[PDB]
Amino acid sequence: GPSCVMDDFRDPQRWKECAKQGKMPCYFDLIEENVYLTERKRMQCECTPLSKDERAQGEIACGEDCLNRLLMIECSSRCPNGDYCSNRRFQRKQHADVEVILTEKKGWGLRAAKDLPSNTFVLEYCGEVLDHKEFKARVKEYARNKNIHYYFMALKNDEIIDATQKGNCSRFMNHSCEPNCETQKWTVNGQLRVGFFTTKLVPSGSELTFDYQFQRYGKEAQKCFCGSANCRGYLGGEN
Ligand SMILES: Cc1ccc(F)c2cc(C(=O)N[C@@H]3CCC[C@H](N4CC[C@H](N(C)S(C)(=O)=O)C4)C3)[nH]c12
Ligand SMILES: C[S@@+](CC[C@H](N)C(=O)[O-])C[C@H]1O[C@@H](n2cnc3c(N)ncnc32)[C@H](O)[C@@H]1O
Ligand SMILES: [Zn+2]
Ligand SMILES: [Zn+2]
Ligand SMILES: [Zn+2]
Repeated sequence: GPSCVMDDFRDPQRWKECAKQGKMPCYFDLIEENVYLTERKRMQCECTPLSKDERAQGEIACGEDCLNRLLMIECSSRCPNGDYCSNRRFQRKQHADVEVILTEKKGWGLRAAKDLPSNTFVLEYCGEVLDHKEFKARVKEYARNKNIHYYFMALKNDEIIDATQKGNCSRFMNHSCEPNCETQKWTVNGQLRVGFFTTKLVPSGSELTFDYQFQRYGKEAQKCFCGSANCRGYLGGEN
């Protein structure tokens, strides 16, 4: 099919022109962090600073043993490893090399541009953060408009991320009943964010997918075309 790279979305003019020719997805507002529709001392880890030779050797500053990494909290600028800290991936946009592609029936999708090792950070899922009332309001709005794609993601109690109008290329990852990625909820400056992380080695060219768990709403449920042997048949939660 037709494909495009993440830089292609930085030009709002070349994009809208590309969209008309079915060589890029529909236009949306690109944002680099969540936008809270309604608005609702710090502790650094105890990792030992890495030596000049240790970093050169290929040692990880704030690796698997980091106090913050083990609670899925990112370190701040005030980390003892400073610049070298590998636990600031959201804040530094340390995203994987991914392309936006057209699938057969699922609309647009994400694929690995290179081989992606297991538990690699893909993309932060950014959008407008809604409460339970605002979310339910917009499902009815989107249903009335007769939208085909829905871009809701559960963040926490009374916080749902909506990437329908505003977000980034994370909003193109499709559901699979047998996924190669998962969601991980991460704390940055006392605030919870959600990103996609590989659960296995994704070969270059392979579509990136996660298991979208979300409580179903309404009578009609979207059919699943993920093509897996164990396909649940529909997107979301049991009922
Ligand atoms: C981020 C992401 C990745 C991959 C995915 F597959 C998804 C899917 C969603 C998503 O937001 N789905 C919506 C959840 C709320 C209920 C929505 N229903 C759809 C039909 C029904 N009617 C219009 S109705 C009222 O006519 O029954 C309402 C579906 N997000 C995804
Ligand atoms: C967050 S959007 C993903 C990007 C979407 N394909 C697009 O073109 O904008 C989720 C929507 O994509 C479609 N979708 C995602 N995964 C799917 C799947 N496994 N089977 C069928 N449709 C899927 C559904 O219409 C769903 O509401
Ligand atoms: Zn640390
Ligand atoms: Zn750190
Ligand atoms: Zn499926």
